[PDB]
Amino acid sequence: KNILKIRRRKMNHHKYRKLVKRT
Amino acid sequence: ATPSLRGRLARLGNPRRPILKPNKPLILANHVGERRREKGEATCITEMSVMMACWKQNEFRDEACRKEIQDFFDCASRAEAARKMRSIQENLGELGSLPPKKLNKLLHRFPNKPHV
Amino acid sequence: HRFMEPYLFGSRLGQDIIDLEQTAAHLQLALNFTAHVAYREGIILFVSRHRQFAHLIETTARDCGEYAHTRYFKGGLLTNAPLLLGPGVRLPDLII
Amino acid sequence: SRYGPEYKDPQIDKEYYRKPLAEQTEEEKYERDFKKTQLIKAAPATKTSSVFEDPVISKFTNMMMKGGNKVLARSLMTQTLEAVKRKQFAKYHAASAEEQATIERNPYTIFHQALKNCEPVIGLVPILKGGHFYQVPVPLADRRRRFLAMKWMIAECREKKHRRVLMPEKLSQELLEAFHNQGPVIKRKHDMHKMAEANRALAHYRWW
Amino acid sequence: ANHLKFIARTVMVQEGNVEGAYRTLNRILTMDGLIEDIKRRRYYEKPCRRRQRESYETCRRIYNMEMARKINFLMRKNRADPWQGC
Amino acid sequence: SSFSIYPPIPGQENSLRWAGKKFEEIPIAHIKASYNNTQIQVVSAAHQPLAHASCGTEGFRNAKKGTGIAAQTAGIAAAAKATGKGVTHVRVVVKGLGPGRLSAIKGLTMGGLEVISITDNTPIPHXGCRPRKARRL
RNA sequence: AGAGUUAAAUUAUAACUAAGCUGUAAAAAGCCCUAGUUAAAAUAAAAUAACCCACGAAAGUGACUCUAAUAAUCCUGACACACGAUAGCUAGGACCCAAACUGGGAUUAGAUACCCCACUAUGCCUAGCCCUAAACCCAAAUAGUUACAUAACAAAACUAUUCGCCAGAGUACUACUCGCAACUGCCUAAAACUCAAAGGACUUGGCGGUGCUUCACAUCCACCUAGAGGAGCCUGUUCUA
Ligand SMILES: [K+]
Ligand SMILES: [K+]
Ligand SMILES: [K+]
Ligand SMILES: [Mg+2]
Ligand SMILES: [Mg+2]
Ligand SMILES: [Mg+2]
Ligand SMILES: [Mg+2]
Ligand SMILES: [Mg+2]
Ligand SMILES: [Mg+2]
Ligand SMILES: [Mg+2]
Ligand SMILES: [Mg+2]
Ligand SMILES: [Mg+2]
Ligand SMILES: [Mg+2]
Ligand SMILES: [Mg+2]
Ligand SMILES: [Mg+2]
Ligand SMILES: [Mg+2]
Ligand SMILES: [Mg+2]
Ligand SMILES: [Mg+2]
Ligand SMILES: [Mg+2]
Ligand SMILES: [Mg+2]
Ligand SMILES: [Mg+2]
Ligand SMILES: [Mg+2]
Ligand SMILES: [Mg+2]
Ligand SMILES: [Mg+2]
Ligand SMILES: [Mg+2]
Ligand SMILES: [Mg+2]
Ligand SMILES: [Mg+2]
Ligand SMILES: [Mg+2]
Ligand SMILES: [Mg+2]
Ligand SMILES: [Mg+2]
Ligand SMILES: [Mg+2]
Ligand SMILES: [Mg+2]
Ligand SMILES: [Mg+2]
Ligand SMILES: [Mg+2]
Ligand SMILES: [Mg+2]
Ligand SMILES: [Mg+2]
Ligand SMILES: [Mg+2]
Ligand SMILES: [Mg+2]
Repeated sequence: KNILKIRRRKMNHHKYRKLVKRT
Repeated sequence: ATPSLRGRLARLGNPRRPILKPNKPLILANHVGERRREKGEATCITEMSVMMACWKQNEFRDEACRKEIQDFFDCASRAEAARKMRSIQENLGELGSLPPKKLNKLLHRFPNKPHV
Repeated sequence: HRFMEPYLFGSRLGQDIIDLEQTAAHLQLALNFTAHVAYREGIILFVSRHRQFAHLIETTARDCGEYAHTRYFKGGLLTNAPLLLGPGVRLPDLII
Repeated sequence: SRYGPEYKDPQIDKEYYRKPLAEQTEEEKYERDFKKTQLIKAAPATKTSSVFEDPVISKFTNMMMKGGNKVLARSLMTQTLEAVKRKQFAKYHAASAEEQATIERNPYTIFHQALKNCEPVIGLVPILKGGHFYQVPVPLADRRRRFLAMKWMIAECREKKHRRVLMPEKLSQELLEAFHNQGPVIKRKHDMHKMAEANRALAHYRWW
Repeated sequence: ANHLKFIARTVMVQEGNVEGAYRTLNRILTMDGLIEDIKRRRYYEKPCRRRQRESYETCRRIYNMEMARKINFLMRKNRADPWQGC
Repeated sequence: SSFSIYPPIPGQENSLRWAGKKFEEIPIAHIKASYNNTQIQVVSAAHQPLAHASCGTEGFRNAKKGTGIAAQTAGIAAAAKATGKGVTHVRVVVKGLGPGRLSAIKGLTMGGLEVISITDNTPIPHXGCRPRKARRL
């Protein structure tokens, strides 16, 4: 199902929102 | 009367926004669902409580609780009789409405036509 | 049915009325066609899956000397004839 | 089971056949028993038409049996009835005028009455719910209560008796103790009632 | 709070039985839907869930009341078949 | 025998007197049947409390007090204390929806107290305080 | 969009009675300044009607009353003008109740989670900003046709005028750049490099601590009898040799 793409975009946004916070 | 099904579902020729979003299509099947078994509840509670009153009031001796003890036995037999006969008769008792097996055969003789 | 519109004379209070003038024209050819295939020694089969005239239709074919099948129709009867009936079977030349 | 489904349990009571003319519905029952040509099982070796037998004695005799010694089990049950009879006879002799016509000298009457006082009225069955076991009281059936009384009698006199004291005499003492509602078996019956009354709010868990 | 007391949602027992009177009260609340309403107000349902619940309640009420009509309509066709073994 | 379910309206004059007193003069038995406890209080026509009882005060503790039997025992105890003060009939008002509604009603019946009217006064907000969130058990 | 208004519930608060009250599958913690009944502001939210499908351009709106009021003589159209749930920010006011964060209790190998109790931001009113959503009916606007014709699935197929958008997948609602009352932000949006696939729908099988119904006669539970695990001995493995 299309959830295999929303989850991939979920992780990237969740990791980017920690790269901004850390630096 | 049946609720109106006009301008409810999401269709191309529908200006009104959707009001109903069914999980499965509203197509009548050729069979009805089976009857659901009635969940059980604890029996002989109003008779056990009064029995416990005499036991606590007489040092757990049935020398004066004979009236309560017999009713507890009577309730157990009464509950036993009803529990061991409800299943067989309820299948064909039908409460005025045909059992699921008969309704399935009746519906098969006059099936629904989604196609053509 | 949608294809029966040309054959309908009209509808009377929600009840369709079949145009008998077109029925007479069709029935005249149907009887004429039925007789000719019987004249040439043809096998005629009466098929009717209706449980109110099954006996009457079955008796009708017996008097005419022709065959009738008003019972349940098996799946591979007319198509897979050799297996259902026998090794060499002559298929009916007309079905009513 | 070498007997098929058609075979039925035989009727042994002689009095049921010798006086059938006083009833009509029961006459229809046994006249159709052979008119249906229903096969009858062989008579069991234990049960007999002797008027001196008793069904409660046979069940109690069987449970006392260990291994396959029916002779030894029957011998023990014979001595126990004799031992009870001897003690009651001695007590009758050494009694006053009012005490004489109180003592019971019938061991069968004592044995039947003793077990009817050792039967619990309400039992317990564990019920699993929420990952834990709750002791929920239940209205035990008559057959279970009768069987449970016999097991308690045998369990007590087999375990906490002395090595010197014989089995027939030790069981005789407990029968008299249970006849007067003071034996340890009666204490165990009350203990089961204590636990049942304590968990009187958990009866809602059961679904029958 | 401001209305008179012992007028609304009140029944009176007859001939001295109370189990019968209580069941009459429950049928009053169930028909008016208060019993289910109290069940749903124990916790809070978001408006997203409220509309999704009213789209399943309405759909069931349509299918059930339509299958019910077909059963009644076809109920007369349950007599013994007069053409058995025809 | 024409019997009306609706209560006798105070404005009118209905010749239906229990134990020599009118309808409004009969005491009240408040029943608050929550999901974990059942509290029973009997009050006079002037809203003066007579007796109070609950599953907690009758020895039941923790989860046990929320069961039906606990509410049944509370009904028996409350009636006995009420009957001691000399009350025969009472108008029982049920508050809230819980497992102890049925038991408390018949608890007063078997405790030596007679009921004539049943009222349900469950708190029903008309739109009100926002209740707590859901439980994802 | 303004102005005025309040039925049901809840709370401050007072009287009376009671010793306990809340809470869970089961408990603890918390409370005892508490609970029940009677009397009762403010704030907040709008049972049944609604099995109705109306209004607005969309997001949205369904307690009552009054005032003002819903463009175009009735096509398409942007980066321009105006608007845009909820969360979030700035200043003042309100605070019943709910409640991220935080503290306590419990569960667990751990539980900085699910469950229980307390309370804050905040949800609310006035003025300003932010301009993001599965902003999805995933189906663009205006005129039409039921002809031709079934990839699959779904909400049947198509024609005319016009605008917007789309050129493998990952990298990527990212780097750099322009604008913005934004400054951990929004919009616009690549490449180096890696792979020969990514992706939509369907079919059968297996599985499901998914639901409904039915059933285990040595059998899963309830339940019956005799034994193994404890000791010596016999014998068979592993290890030691
Ligand atoms: K309202
Ligand atoms: K399958
Ligand atoms: K061994
Ligand atoms: Mg990634
Ligand atoms: Mg519209
Ligand atoms: Mg779906
Ligand atoms: Mg008010
Ligand atoms: Mg305003
Ligand atoms: Mg504590
Ligand atoms: Mg208070
Ligand atoms: Mg205040
Ligand atoms: Mg709507
Ligand atoms: Mg417009
Ligand atoms: Mg307009
Ligand atoms: Mg324009
Ligand atoms: Mg906004
Ligand atoms: Mg906001
Ligand atoms: Mg805000
Ligand atoms: Mg800032
Ligand atoms: Mg502020
Ligand atoms: Mg606050
Ligand atoms: Mg709070
Ligand atoms: Mg913690
Ligand atoms: Mg929306
Ligand atoms: Mg879109
Ligand atoms: Mg759109
Ligand atoms: Mg457009
Ligand atoms: Mg327009
Ligand atoms: Mg159009
Ligand atoms: Mg296909
Ligand atoms: Mg292409
Ligand atoms: Mg690329
Ligand atoms: Mg984004
Ligand atoms: Mg960005
Ligand atoms: Mg086994
Ligand atoms: Mg051995
Ligand atoms: Mg060993
Ligand atoms: Mg060994």
